[PDB]
Parts: sequence; structure tokens; C-alpha cells
Amino acid sequence: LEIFKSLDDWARNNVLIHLKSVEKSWQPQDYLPDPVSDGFEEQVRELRERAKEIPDDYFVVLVGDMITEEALPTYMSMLNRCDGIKDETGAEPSAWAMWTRAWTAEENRHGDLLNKYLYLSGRVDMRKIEKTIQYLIGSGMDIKSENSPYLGFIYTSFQERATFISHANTAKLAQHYGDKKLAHICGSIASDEKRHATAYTKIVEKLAEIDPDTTVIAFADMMRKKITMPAHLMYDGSDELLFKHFTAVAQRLGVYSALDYCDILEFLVDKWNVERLTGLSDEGRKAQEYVCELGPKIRRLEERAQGRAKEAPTMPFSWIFDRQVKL
Amino acid sequence: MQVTHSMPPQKLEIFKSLDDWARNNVLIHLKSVEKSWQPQDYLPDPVSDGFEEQVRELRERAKEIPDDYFVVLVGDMITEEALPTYMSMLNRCDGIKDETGAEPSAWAMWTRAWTAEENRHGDLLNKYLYLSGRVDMRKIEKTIQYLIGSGMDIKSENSPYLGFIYTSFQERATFISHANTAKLAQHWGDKNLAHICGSIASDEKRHATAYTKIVEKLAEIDPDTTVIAFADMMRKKITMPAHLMYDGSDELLFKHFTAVAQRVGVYSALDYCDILEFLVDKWNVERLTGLSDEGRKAQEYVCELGPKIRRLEERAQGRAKEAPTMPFSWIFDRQVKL
Ligand SMILES: CC(C)(C)C[C@@H](O)CC(=O)O
Ligand SMILES: CC(C)(C)C[C@@H](O)CC(=O)O
Ligand SMILES: [Fe+3]
Ligand SMILES: [Fe+3]
Ligand SMILES: [Fe+3]
Ligand SMILES: [Fe+3]
Ligand code: NA
Ligand code: NA
Repeated sequence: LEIFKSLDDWARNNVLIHLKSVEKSWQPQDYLPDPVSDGFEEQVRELRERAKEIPDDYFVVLVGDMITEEALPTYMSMLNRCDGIKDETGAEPSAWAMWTRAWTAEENRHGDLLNKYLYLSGRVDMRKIEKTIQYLIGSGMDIKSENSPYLGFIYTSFQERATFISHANTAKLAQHYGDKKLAHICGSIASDEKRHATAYTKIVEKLAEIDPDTTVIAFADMMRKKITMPAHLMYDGSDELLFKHFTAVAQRLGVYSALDYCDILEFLVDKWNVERLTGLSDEGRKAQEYVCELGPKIRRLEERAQGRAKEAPTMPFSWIFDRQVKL
Repeated sequence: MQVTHSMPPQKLEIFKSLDDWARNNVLIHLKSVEKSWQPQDYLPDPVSDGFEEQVRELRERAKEIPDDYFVVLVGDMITEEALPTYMSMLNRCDGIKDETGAEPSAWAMWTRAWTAEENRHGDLLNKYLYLSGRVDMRKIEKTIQYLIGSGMDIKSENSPYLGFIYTSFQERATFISHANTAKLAQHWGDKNLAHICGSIASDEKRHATAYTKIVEKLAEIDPDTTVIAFADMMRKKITMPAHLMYDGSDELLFKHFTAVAQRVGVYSALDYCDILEFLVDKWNVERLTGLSDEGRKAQEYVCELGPKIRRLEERAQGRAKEAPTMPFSWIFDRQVKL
């Protein structure tokens, strides 16, 4: 508790440095048709022509990702549940509160940009997406970080890397289908995530230095709970298994898979020097061995899962007018 | 300086005991997702054959709406877009904050559902303003990023008494504001924009009703605490949620936006007075007895304040000069009268 107050100066010098000043930040308008341009109408027209060459399954993944981004208020609330770092007034001048608010401000651009791209595309049912967003924010999320900044920051380090990987992959696909402007959208959001992930990972690195036992134990606890996706409760008013189905599509398309999850786990183990730690408590060594260790186990389970996998299985999605895509 | 957790921890029991009451009296003011309007209901339909035509028509109608009005509408939209700030406010509130992110308490259910409803407000206004071609979206986006980064300091001190009084007041304020902007939209010949504003206003009426009902109940079971909290918030003055607004050039941006909204008749100090007087009546403040010196001080203050403010503000129109014009980045540094 006092550790985070004692780390305030450190955070100003080591965490806040990863924020881009508002003056130097990209904005959604940089990547959208310019509504004051004499060419606005043509720019929208061109966006729509490019979108016609993008298949439905990519739009399912892109919409799921946009909906996740749009639930931002949920995520700021999560960070603000964490003892030691939470903003106690809404304007607290602590390094930690300044970070939460500025991170949230950067994140807000992601949902904005993807929303308007999707709106202009004409390839998706915006009303059904809007319904899904309302259900999602109403449902919240249950990632089990409790009131722990250890859990919160470990979870966020993991999940920002996951979204970085997802967006980079989505950019690659956008470029594949001939849509450079959508590739740039995904690339810009991905660059935010790389930076955010680096910042959160740095915080946990410092915590591991000051208290290796508490940190490794929290890492193991989070991994046992599993890194639950932020929009795990998504629902559109018709598909009670919407998240499972969206996730299946995202996997098949190569945007995000169980193997990426394993890669992130092993990345963080390395970055926090978890395998190389020594002089831990009995509980600490148990946690160390568990996380070390978990990666290869999940990778083998995934390999066996792929081995026994039967043929999917096409599914309607309200987001694309009940048109069907392969699971 | 900051003050946190001013509510005595004993009173946590009150809100716990009111969970059932809140399901039956507060949650009833939410509309189901299936019955909710959505932004798409009021925007050109991107799957329609006539999408391009519909966008052209929105833009043609927008041309007939003055810059002054757009300044106020943008200010309104920027305020709406800072929604993460407001959910965090509710989620730092003793006795009602969501303990897990999905807590099945009445209070957390309300916070999440209210936030979900609020999300549509910004979404709709954002896309309207984007399509209009009348405003600088990049500057608006910069303003929003500054605002979320700044947060707000409305001084409700983690208290549901202070917080719910504040939200009762402010939801009524935004209702009046949206009702007036809808009325102006129709006057400028833009029926769809009128509907946009009217739909957001209809949410605010329900939300204001719900928050007002909570404070009414608190006034019934805890009259002293509630009236003291009411006087406390009025003494500090009801701070606008976007009071820290900044666009990277105008350090007095909030004051200037407020002056414009006041001049064009969207929201003014007399509306503020009307809300105060309405809430004094609604919570039966004058009709209270059984207080209690500091509570009697509070009751006196709150009942006498409204008359004092409008003496007074009318006066100060009166001594008021002859307003200069100011550029606003939101409208490409074009100028409107303050
Ligand atoms: C880790 C969270 C809960 C902060 C969610 C985060 O991935 C959202 C985002 O960065 O888009
Ligand atoms: C009162 C607040 C802080 C909940 C803000 C609210 O007025 C914003 C809104 O309802 O649009
Ligand atoms: Fe994001
Ligand atoms: Fe992110
Ligand atoms: Fe609103
Ligand atoms: Fe509201
Ligand atoms: Na958003
Ligand atoms: Na928004």
C-alpha cells in the first residue's frame, strides 16, 4: 500500500514518460474521411469500395474488437478498483492517477476510430453492434483482479500485449485485402498498445524487484484464474454464446490464438526474470515453478486440441445482418 | 485540497439495506436494451441505397445552423464523451461502488446500466458532428483527450449523499440544456437534430427522476445528513463535469463555452436557480422538521439561496457589458459572441 506511494516519483520518471502529450498524439480524424474537404464525398466512396473487398469473417473480428474498445468505462473502473493506485477524487495529482486518466484518454481514440470506420463501411449492422455495446457495458466484466494493483497490472501487461498482437494481425489482413487505410488504423492502435504494454510491464518489473515473492505469487494467481478477455460477457440479444463464437472466428482467421496467449505468457516470464529468480519463499517457489512451466503445458493442450478438432460449423452473426461465417 | 470518504462508515448499512428498495424504485427507471433507441436510429443508414443522399441532406441542413449553436453542441458532445470519468465517480462512491466489475447489487447494476445508456449520447453526437462538416473534429478529439486526462473535481468526496444530490442536479441541467438545443434545432429547420437532442433529453429525464428518488428516500430516513449534504454541495456550487475543458489553445475555454451557451439560451444561471428550487420542493426541504441546529442551518441556507441567486444574476446583466467576439478551435477559429 505504502509501496505505491513510495514509488510515485519513480512512476513519474519511468511510467508517465510512455504517455504521448495530447499535442503530439494522433487523433481518429487523421485516419478518416475529412468532413470539411471538398473531397469528403469521394473519400467516403473510396472507403466503401475498399470495404467491399474485405470478407465477412474479418468484419466479425473487427466488430468484436471495436465493441471491446468501446467498453472503455469498464476498464477505467477496473484500474480504479486497485488499492494504492486508484484515483480517489477523479482529479488526483498522483503519478498513478495521472497515468490511469491519460491511458484512458489515449484508449478513447481506439473505439472512436473503429466505430466511424465501421459506420462508414456499410458492411455491418451498426444498430446490432450498438445493442451489443449497451449489453456489454451493462454486464461489465469479471476478470478477478479484486482490489490488487499486482493483479491489475499483471493482467493489463498481458492483455495489452494480446490486443497489440491482435491489431497487428488485423492490419496485416487489411493490407492483404487491399485496404491500406484500414491497415494504418489498426497499425496506429497497435502502436499505442505496444507502448501501453511496455509501460505496464515496466511497473510489474519494478514490483518484482522490490517484492519478488508477492509479485510471482500474484502472477501465478492471475494465470490460474486465466487471463479472461475483457469483453467475455458480450451479448447481442440473440446469441448467448456470442463471445465463444467471435473468439473462434478470431482464432481461425489468425488474428489471435491460444498459441499467442502462450507466447505472451513466456514473454512476461522472461521480462520479469521469473525463471531466474532465487531466494523465494516456499509459496514463491511454488508460484515460480507453476508459471514457468504453464506455457509448455498450455501449448501441448492446444496441440492436442487441434489434433482432435472436427470440422466447423458455420454461424450467423447479427453484426453482419445474420450472414454466416465459419467457426 | 481534497477530502475523501466524508460519509460515516456506519451509513454503509443504509445503502446495503436499500438494495431491494433500489431494485423496485430506481432500476425501474432504466429502459431495457431491447427498448432503447440507438445512435443508428438518428443517423444516415450506411447500408441504405440512399446513404450518400442522406449524408448530403444532413450537411445541407447543418449549413443553416449558426456557429454559436455548434459551439454549444460541441461543448455538450465533449462533456458526453468523457463518460469514463463519470462511471469512475460512481465507482468511487462508498456504499454503491461496484466491488468486482460485475457485482449483482442494485447499485452496481444501476451504475453499469446508466453508463451503458450514457454511451449512446456521445456516440450519436460524435457522428452527427463528424458528418456535419461544420466543426473541426481533430480539435474536438484533442479537447476530449485533454478532458479525460484531466478528469474532474466536483468534490462529492466518495459520498452517495453528496454524489446523488450532485447527479440529481446535473442530470436536470443537461435535460434543460438538451431540451433547449432540440428547440433551437427545430427553429433552424433541422428536424433530425431536434430528435437527436430530444432522445438524449428523454434519457436525462429518466436518470434525473431516478437520482432524485434516491435522495428523496435518503431525506425520509436520514433527513439531517441529507439536508446538510444538500447545503454542502450548493455552498461549493454545482461544478460542471467538464469544468477542466481545454483544447490546447484557450486556457479559459470552459468559461467561454459557458458564456456562449448562456447567451444563446441553452443553459443559464436562471435555469440553475430553477433546478435548485425544484429540488428544494421535491425533497420537501422547507417542509422538514426534527432538525437539529447544523441541519436547521442547512435547511435555511438551501431554502433562501434560490431567491438570493436570481436577484442578483438579473442584476449582473444589468452591470454587464457588451460582449466581445472570441475564436473557438472547434469551429476552425471562426468567432462567436460571448
Ligand atoms: C486490460 C484492460 C482491462 C485495461 C483492457 C484493455 O485491454 C483495453 C484496451 O487497451 O483496449
Ligand atoms: C453528473 C455526472 C458527473 C454523472 C455527469 C453527467 O451529467 C453526464 C451525463 O449524464 O451526460
Ligand atoms: Fe484499446
Ligand atoms: Fe490498450
Ligand atoms: Fe448524457
Ligand atoms: Fe445523463
Ligand atoms: Na467510445
Ligand atoms: Na464515446
